[PDB]
Amino acid sequence: LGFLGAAGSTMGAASNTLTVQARQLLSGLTVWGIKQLQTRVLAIERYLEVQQLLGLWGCSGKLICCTAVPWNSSWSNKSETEIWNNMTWMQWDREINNYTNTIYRLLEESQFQQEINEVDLLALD
Amino acid sequence: LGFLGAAGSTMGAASNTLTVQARQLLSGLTVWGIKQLQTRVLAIERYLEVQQLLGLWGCSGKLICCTAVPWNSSWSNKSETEIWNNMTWMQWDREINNYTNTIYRLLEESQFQQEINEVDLLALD
Amino acid sequence: LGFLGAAGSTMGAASNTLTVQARQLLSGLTVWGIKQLQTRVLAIERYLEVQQLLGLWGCSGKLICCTAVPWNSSWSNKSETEIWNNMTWMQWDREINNYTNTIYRLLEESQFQQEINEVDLLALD
Amino acid sequence: GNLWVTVYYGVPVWREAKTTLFCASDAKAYDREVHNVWATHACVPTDPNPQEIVLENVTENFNMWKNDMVDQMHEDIISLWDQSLKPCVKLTPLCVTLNCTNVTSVINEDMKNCSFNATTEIRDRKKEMYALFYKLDIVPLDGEKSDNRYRLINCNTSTITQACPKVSFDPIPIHYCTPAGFAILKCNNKTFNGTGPCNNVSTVQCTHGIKPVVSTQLLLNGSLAEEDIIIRSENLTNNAKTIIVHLNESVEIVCTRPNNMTRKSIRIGPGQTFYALNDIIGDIRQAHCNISEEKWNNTLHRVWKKLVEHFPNKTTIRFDRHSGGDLEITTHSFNCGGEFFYCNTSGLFNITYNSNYTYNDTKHNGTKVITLPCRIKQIINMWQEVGRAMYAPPIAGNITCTSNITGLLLTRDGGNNSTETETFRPGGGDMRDNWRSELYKYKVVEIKPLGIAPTGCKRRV
Amino acid sequence: GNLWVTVYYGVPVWREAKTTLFCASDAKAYDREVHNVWATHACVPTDPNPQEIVLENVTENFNMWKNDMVDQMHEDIISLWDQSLKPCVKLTPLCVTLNCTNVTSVINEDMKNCSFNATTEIRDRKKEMYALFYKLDIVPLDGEKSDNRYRLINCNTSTITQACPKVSFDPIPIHYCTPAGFAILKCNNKTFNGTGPCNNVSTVQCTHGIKPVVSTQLLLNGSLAEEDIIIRSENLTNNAKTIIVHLNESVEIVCTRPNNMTRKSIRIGPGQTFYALNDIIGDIRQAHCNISEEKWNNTLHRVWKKLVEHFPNKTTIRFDRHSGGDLEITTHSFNCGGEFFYCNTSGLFNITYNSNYTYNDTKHNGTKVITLPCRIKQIINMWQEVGRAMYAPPIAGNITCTSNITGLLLTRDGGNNSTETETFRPGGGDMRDNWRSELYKYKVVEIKPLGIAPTGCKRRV
Amino acid sequence: GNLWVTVYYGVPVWREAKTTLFCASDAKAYDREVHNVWATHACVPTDPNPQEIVLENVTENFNMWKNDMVDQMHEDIISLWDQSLKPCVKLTPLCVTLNCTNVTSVINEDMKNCSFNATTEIRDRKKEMYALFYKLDIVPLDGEKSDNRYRLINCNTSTITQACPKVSFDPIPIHYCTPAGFAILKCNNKTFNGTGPCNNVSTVQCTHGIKPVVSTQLLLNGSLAEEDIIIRSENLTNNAKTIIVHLNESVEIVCTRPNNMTRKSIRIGPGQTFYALNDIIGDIRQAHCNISEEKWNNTLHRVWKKLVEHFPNKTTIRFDRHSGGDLEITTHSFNCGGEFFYCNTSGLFNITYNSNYTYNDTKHNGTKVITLPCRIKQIINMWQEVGRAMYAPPIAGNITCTSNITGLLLTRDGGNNSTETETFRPGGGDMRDNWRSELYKYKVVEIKPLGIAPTGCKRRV
Ligand SMILES: *[C@@H]1O[C@H](CO)[C@@H](O[C@@H]2O[C@H](CO)[C@@H](O[C@@H]3O[C@H](CO[C@H]4O[C@H](CO)[C@@H](O)[C@H](O)[C@@H]4O)[C@@H](O)[C@H](O[C@H]4O[C@H](CO)[C@@H](O)[C@H](O)[C@@H]4O[C@H]4O[C@H](CO)[C@@H](O)[C@H](O)[C@@H]4O)[C@@H]3O)[C@H](O)[C@H]2NC(C)=O)[C@H](O)[C@H]1NC(C)=O
Ligand SMILES: *[C@@H]1O[C@H](CO)[C@@H](O[C@@H]2O[C@H](CO)[C@@H](O[C@@H]3O[C@H](CO[C@H]4O[C@H](CO)[C@@H](O)[C@H](O)[C@@H]4O)[C@@H](O)[C@H](O[C@H]4O[C@H](CO)[C@@H](O)[C@H](O)[C@@H]4O[C@H]4O[C@H](CO)[C@@H](O)[C@H](O)[C@@H]4O)[C@@H]3O)[C@H](O)[C@H]2NC(C)=O)[C@H](O)[C@H]1NC(C)=O
Ligand SMILES: *[C@@H]1O[C@H](CO)[C@@H](O[C@@H]2O[C@H](CO)[C@@H](O[C@@H]3O[C@H](CO[C@H]4O[C@H](CO)[C@@H](O)[C@H](O)[C@@H]4O)[C@@H](O)[C@H](O[C@H]4O[C@H](CO)[C@@H](O)[C@H](O)[C@@H]4O[C@H]4O[C@H](CO)[C@@H](O)[C@H](O)[C@@H]4O)[C@@H]3O)[C@H](O)[C@H]2NC(C)=O)[C@H](O)[C@H]1NC(C)=O
Ligand SMILES: *[C@@H]1O[C@H](CO)[C@@H](O[C@@H]2O[C@H](CO)[C@@H](O[C@@H]3O[C@H](CO)[C@@H](O)[C@H](O)[C@@H]3O)[C@H](O)[C@H]2NC(C)=O)[C@H](O)[C@H]1NC(C)=O
Ligand SMILES: *[C@@H]1O[C@H](CO)[C@@H](O)[C@H](O)[C@H]1NC(C)=O
Ligand SMILES: *[C@@H]1O[C@H](CO)[C@@H](O)[C@H](O)[C@H]1NC(C)=O
Repeated sequence: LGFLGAAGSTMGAASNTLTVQARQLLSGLTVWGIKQLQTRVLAIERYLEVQQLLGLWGCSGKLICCTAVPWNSSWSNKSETEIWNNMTWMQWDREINNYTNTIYRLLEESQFQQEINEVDLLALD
Repeated sequence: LGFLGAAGSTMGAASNTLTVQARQLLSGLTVWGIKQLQTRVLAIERYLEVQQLLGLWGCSGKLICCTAVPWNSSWSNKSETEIWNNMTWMQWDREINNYTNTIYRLLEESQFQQEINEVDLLALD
Repeated sequence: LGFLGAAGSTMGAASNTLTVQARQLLSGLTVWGIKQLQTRVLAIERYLEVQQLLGLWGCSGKLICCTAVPWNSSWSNKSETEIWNNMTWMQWDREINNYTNTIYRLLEESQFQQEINEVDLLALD
Repeated sequence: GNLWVTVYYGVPVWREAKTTLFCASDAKAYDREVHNVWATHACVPTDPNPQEIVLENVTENFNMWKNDMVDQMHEDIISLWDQSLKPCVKLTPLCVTLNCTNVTSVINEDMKNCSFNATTEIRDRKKEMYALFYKLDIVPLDGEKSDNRYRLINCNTSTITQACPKVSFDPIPIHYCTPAGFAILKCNNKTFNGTGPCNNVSTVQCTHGIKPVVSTQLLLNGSLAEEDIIIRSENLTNNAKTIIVHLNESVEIVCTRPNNMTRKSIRIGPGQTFYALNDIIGDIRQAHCNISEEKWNNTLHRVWKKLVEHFPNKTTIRFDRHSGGDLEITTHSFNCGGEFFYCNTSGLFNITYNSNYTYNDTKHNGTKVITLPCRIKQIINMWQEVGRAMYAPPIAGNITCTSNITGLLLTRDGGNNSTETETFRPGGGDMRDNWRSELYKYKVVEIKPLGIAPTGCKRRV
Repeated sequence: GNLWVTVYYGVPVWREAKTTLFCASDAKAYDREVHNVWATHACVPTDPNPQEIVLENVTENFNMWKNDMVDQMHEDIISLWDQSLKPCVKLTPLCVTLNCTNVTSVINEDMKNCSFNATTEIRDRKKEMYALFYKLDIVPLDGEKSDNRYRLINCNTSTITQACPKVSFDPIPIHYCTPAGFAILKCNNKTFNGTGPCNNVSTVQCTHGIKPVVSTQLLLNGSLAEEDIIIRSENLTNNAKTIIVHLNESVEIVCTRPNNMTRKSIRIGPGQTFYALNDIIGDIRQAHCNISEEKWNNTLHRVWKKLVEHFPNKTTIRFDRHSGGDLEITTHSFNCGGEFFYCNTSGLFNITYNSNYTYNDTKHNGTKVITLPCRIKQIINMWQEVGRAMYAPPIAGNITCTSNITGLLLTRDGGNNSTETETFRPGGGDMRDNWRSELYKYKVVEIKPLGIAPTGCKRRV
Repeated sequence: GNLWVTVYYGVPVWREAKTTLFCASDAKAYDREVHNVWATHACVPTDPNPQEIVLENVTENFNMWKNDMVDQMHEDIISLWDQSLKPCVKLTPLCVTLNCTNVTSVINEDMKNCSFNATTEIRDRKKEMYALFYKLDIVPLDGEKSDNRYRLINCNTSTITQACPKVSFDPIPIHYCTPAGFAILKCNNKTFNGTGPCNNVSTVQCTHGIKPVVSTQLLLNGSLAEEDIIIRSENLTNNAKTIIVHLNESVEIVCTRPNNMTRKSIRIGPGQTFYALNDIIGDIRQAHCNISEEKWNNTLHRVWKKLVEHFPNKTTIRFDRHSGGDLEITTHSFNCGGEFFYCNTSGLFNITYNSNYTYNDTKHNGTKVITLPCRIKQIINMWQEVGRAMYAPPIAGNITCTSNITGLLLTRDGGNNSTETETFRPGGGDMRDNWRSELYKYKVVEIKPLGIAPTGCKRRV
């Protein structure tokens, strides 16, 4: 399809193309060089920010990474089928915009506790 | 040996030194600062490009990473011993230059299908 | 606590907060733009350097990563409890400053040999 | 029944953005042709076989009047103008007393033969040179006597830097490209009126190569419409907003300067020399533009029909001339062949349309044209915030250009109560509106590849 | 018993650093108020609700005299000064013979009425204009005759660029912020003397918004102390080091120019015009500053007590005036309301204190003030390495400012043997010391998140 | 039998590259010694104990005539020249009528005593100053009378910016360093002729510190050869290509200006002053260079033998002088001690060699030298695309330099049929060839660490 070609598609179909959008996230006299240079390092900063956020969740180097954080029903009481069959990514972004930071913190504390207790258990053995 | 010291060596000996070449891939008035700045962010862009290509293949954080893609005999009908014993990396680059993009796509679709069906199977359990 | 809030704390308590210090490592007319641009790409270079050093040790994407390198008693004859209970990170940095490069090389050769013999054993199967 | 948080990378969502873009000139523009004002070598080569990816089942809200790309383009054009005017020779020594007289042939009544003392290569002797200067560029000294003593117009406000002898004003397409992590959304809706929803929106990497044509009251060499005339305004009931009429059939306008003029180099100082007009070979004819009467009748009839659709209960709609002010706003100002033209538009916008006449089909053919007179300046001061004007170089031979008017920068008059009449006059406000005639479909969107989705997959311990 | 190497990321350790910092102006400074010297639009907005994180159980070694932030601030101020003086009009044509005479009222004895020939908008006729110039800005030609012929002071050393007509000298807070991977350590020890250990040190992202006040012999609008007077010196037994006395109670100083002065525009060339003084309306009174006698007595008594504590066995301590030199160092030089003031400080530093008198409590109230006379220059040449001076714009109306002296830039005299006497005179050396009065607690530290720790955890094969 | 795709990182392969490099000056060059043209403070410090890694069992194809490093070095030198000539005083007011007469002692016949009116610190009175100017820098006015009125040579083409009084022309080594992801390949083959295969190639991070010596027809202070004379040409059968002869034994050349000359400051305007020649103390001797006759005989004999090897069937080979043109190409142009020298080379390249004489061994010793006369200019205009010339500062005392000629920029004559004769004349074309005498072994290579290799290892599910 191409870049952003599944934006209007459903969730399940848009999950099938994810690498072509991850491609664009990096891509790649005295004033215009400054402007191009600034916007390139800006895009590099966003890519490093997203990669760091992925790394802090234990999902580095992966596109779809599962997490042992339970899904709170207060975030969304909708069951799986209407999320994954007749819904787009934008509408889900709109509904779960208010709970993004809480989900992010739950992921980071889950990954950090997993690392800490893995260290604690593996030192016993 | 040092950087590029196994360029004229065989494949098996050049596989034994790989970290000293991965070192150099990052390394690290108004006009010369601009030039140094531009070439530094250029090298950073190449390093991020290669790291992203490694991450899309499921080989992030590794130097030698195996892949379940079968080796097509149309790419090279040579068996393993003359590849790995009396051949250099440059001559292999010359022979397999025409099939680089196809191999890259086969790796990316293999990794993506592995992630997708891992998600499909782990959701069943 | 916040950034650097466990600097004066003990080793065990400072190991419990590590993500808030990993946050700050990335963060994010013609002369001041040059200065901000240069210091941003400098910080990006340090972050990429530390991430590359983590990747060469087989610890990419992790905050606390164990390593099969034995702890030489010549580096520190102190046993575990006075390291982890009444000691700070700075005092440990001061005592183990002389053996940093040797430890780094031991980690890199350990990871490289692990990759090489993993390749050797998995090719047999 | 249990569910777990799942992370997705490469998620196709976006929000609004105000990121800095980078230019991209065409590859054919790099075939030498150096030293043009809009030719920027710092622009990257245009991407070959560019892609536009149609996004189905999605609707996006656009707004031309809140776009940041127009402001970025205006600032970029201003600083490019500054960079092009920076290097070459300034005419500060040319600010001297000029002894001006009539130009020998009938009287031209547009140029004056002015003699002045200019320093030679040594700054101790001065030679009495002469040149032909337009009357719009020379202000008489004092103002109470016929002493035939004049001076340059901006000898008391700012400095003049004469345009370098090789420079050219030919516009080239400029493809504004968005960085990584950002995309450009283009509204393919052919009926789209400049703002609101758009049900057919496609993602692109770069724009369509917008030509930076500088013009007032008219849109030259712009993209055409697709279905019908599209009237665009931020707020129609507000009379301060400028209506940008978008035509669907561009009208050919041919402009010319039939006079043949000679160029002579004059030394104004040590290491400083500029080119000036010397003589007029042949007869004297006033420069003018020709627009077909029937095609303009078609355009005015269609524009009046659309303005009747947008303004109900108004019995009469009058198209009159501009109100008043300086020559740069009262006349159609453009550049043909390196020469700046200021053309009177009183003959174009002069009509009264009422709803009670059918006005036929404006048929019965004809080759009659509208000869709108034009004047030529050389001291050009556009985008006055820069503080530096120009002395445009003289051009030998005639100049003849053929352009297309593809839009009108109309402007409604002030509040004259509900008298069932509104008079629309030509505008000529800020130049940003001109770029807004081209960036009416492009918006910049900021990609978020990180997404959260519940799935019954649990990560192992 | 077996142990293994373990890697930790995010380790809270740091070393010394010399990284380049970036400025951050306040968000309220972006409410237009453009074209101020210290108003830098390239500065990022100040971070809202800024955090300072207290680090317990840790001690850090600070050194104000080896800090690189002071040097960076000095260089940044110098290049900002250059950038602000770059664009507007230079007064190179103003370097001409001036026919100067006395100013009509009593004689002012500080300004002269100078007439000069200035070129009009055309550089072939010259008009005889006149202006009032301070006697500190005009040097007489030759020097052996009363020909009443003068010239500007720096017509033979460098060039003058007159300050642009809108420019302002009002200081604004500047928050120096450190990049990612680096932090700023602030010493919260209230007794801290500028160097050595600090047991209460906190980590911060940005500084406290240091105002870049330019002053000599005195510290204007600076941060106060907390407990007592803090005397700071790199090496007290060395007489070349400048003592930076830090007061705990700032003293109000009110400075004024009661003369009402008129501003007139004078054309010096084509496109070049500058504002100059024209007339003095009303009576003539000398500009002066007022400092309360009792508060200054309190400050001098406390300073002498601290200097007695730091210098034992010295029976007498004398505060005398400056030794000598140019007016920029011998007088308190500052800027009030866009006008540069140079104030004689002989009345302030004039006392002899001995250890054998109690000196009472300096009580018995009183409204008596110290009227220190002041002079005004317009040709300002500070930080002489830049090579460009200023012509400060004239200000109509009176000017009246009220500031706080929060510190003294004292300087001990040369070696006069062990005669049990040391005379402390006001200083006025390099301006970097002024910034060192504010960056006495901030150091830049370089974060190492990579740490090694032994743990009995072994990675699997 | 089954095989799988395996990914390798850090693969030692490379391709061609055209990346931008960055300079690196030596650490000893940072011991003050500021304000030299080639001293760039923006250059990073030279890497201590630099490594060169020998790559065995590999052969690489080099081409000196298609290298991009030479073009980058030429552009960098040009813009460094522009930056060094930018700040200080221009001599535009010096473009005035000069009353020139003979210089009192015998007649020098190379300098003229020229008096001129220069404005004082006030631009209303002019003082009659005088200076000694070289006859190559003054063109006579008109050209049909002996009026003794002259002017500066480029008073009618461009502007002159006189070299700043502290500036120095001493070359320093410059280590061109390649970025991360790229390397430099150096061909260690001692026989290597500039292009083609190289079986001993090593990878390096930075170059060998190439001195940017500006010279025509000769190579001064360059790297020597190792085995024999190496003749390098893009295409020998083409007569337009310049042969770069590379000597293996450098020949000492001692150049001097025995005249003792005085320096006097002259004020040309307000804030503008330049240094000029005043008087000649002692006797008058023409500046000249000395080259040993026997060593030059050795060099010419070896060069003729190599040219006979490269050009078979040619009976006679003649070394004659340059054809003609301006003085900058017809003479050996260099810079000794801050003074620009233009030396006639007719005495050097004057010989005819035939294949039928053994020509002995050019033995029998001797101290005889070749006294080639030289002239000195001050208005220096090299790399004419910059548009700015120089006025080189006068140097008091004698100047004496001792350099090494390590190569010749030979150039074959035009097509004179197959007459068994070819005349080789000294060249002096573009300066890029000089840098190509040093970057004859360095190429820039682009590292690809990603490699694909089949191995029987299968990744687990
Ligand atoms: C809206 O769009 C229209 C349609 O494109 C446009 O009209 C055209 O404008 C261009 C640009 O001004 C006109 O082209 C000029 O025409 C003449 C001669 O060119 C003719 O002959 C050549 C040779 O085959 C053809 O390629 C060409 O199509 C024409 O038939 C000249 O005035 C111009 O050439 C000079 O200027 C160029 C700068 O772009 C230089 O690159 C070129 O080398 C020439 O400069 C040299 O010659 C000059 C004297 O000849 C000399 O003074 C210079 O120093 C230098 O030596 C240019 O090619 C074209 O004819 C117009 N087309 C029509 C049908 O009229 C409108 O201008 C545009 N409107 C706006 C407002 O932008
Ligand atoms: C140490 O710190 C002290 C305490 O802050 C400081 O004293 C104060 O200095 C400021 C800055 O010079 C003084 O403010 C000036 O005051 C007058 C008039 O302002 C009064 O009225 C307004 C209106 O309500 C009040 O907001 C204000 O507080 C005052 O009561 C003017 O001279 C100044 O205004 C002009 O300058 C500003 C530049 O910062 C412009 O933004 C402003 O628009 C004004 O410019 C316009 O007007 C001018 C004529 O009026 C005209 O010439 C201009 O072209 C333009 O049109 C300014 O507000 C304040 O009064 C001082 N406070 C006291 C108690 O004396 C010290 O200066 C400081 N010391 C050092 C060394 O830094
Ligand atoms: C090819 O390579 C050769 C070999 O290196 C080179 O010849 C040498 O050139 C240099 C550079 O011009 C010559 O050095 C100059 O020599 C004199 C005096 O220096 C002598 O004494 C000092 C003191 O011990 C010794 O270190 C030195 O070796 C000499 O014996 C002066 O003319 C020069 O010094 C001034 O210029 C320097 C600029 O580089 C300044 O750094 C230095 O401070 C001096 O400036 C000061 O003094 C000046 C008056 O003295 C005054 O005018 C200035 O304003 C300022 O106050 C410089 O050291 C060296 O002698 C040459 N060697 C021989 C054997 O002849 C060729 O030049 C080179 N060829 C090309 C084409 O590049
Ligand atoms: C929604 O917008 C898209 C994107 O603009 C439209 O698709 C485009 O349709 C045009 C014709 O309307 C295509 O151009 C021409 O099409 C045919 C072949 O399809 C042929 O005559 C020409 O070769 C030319 O390509 C165009 O290719 C196509 N795609 C793009 C990326 O522009 C689409 O029609 C719109 N849908 C509506 C208005 O319902
Ligand atoms: C849009 O939705 C329709 C069903 O309404 C579906 O058939 C079609 O595939 C969707 N388009 C995309 C691009 O997903
Ligand atoms: C080059 O090849 C030879 C055998 O021909 C081998 O002994 C030698 O080790 C090789 N050199 C390198 C650097 O691999």
